[PDB]
Amino acid sequence: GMVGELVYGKADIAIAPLTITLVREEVIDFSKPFMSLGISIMIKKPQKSK
Amino acid sequence: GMVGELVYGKADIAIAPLTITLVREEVIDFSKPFMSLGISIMIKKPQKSK
Repeated sequence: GMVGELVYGKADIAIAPLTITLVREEVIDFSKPFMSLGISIMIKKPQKSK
Repeated sequence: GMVGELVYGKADIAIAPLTITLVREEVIDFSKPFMSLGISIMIKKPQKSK
């Protein structure tokens, strides 16, 4: 994937929704967060007539 | 303040609710965020009556 192209030299930078994990930080250097997020819930409105 | 005691060698690390700003990143190495936050709103408890 994207991280791999950075480690093996097939690219010089990667910009995308890349999750800041420790397993990746060991091999590459991340920038500070430009978009903070977390797990959240998704449902209908609904609203329906009830 | 705390950032000063790192640049001047009076301390070895600063662990605190320290804002990750650009002016501070120029003089000290920040770690990744241990606690994401942002500006919010605070109001009273509504519907107290009656």
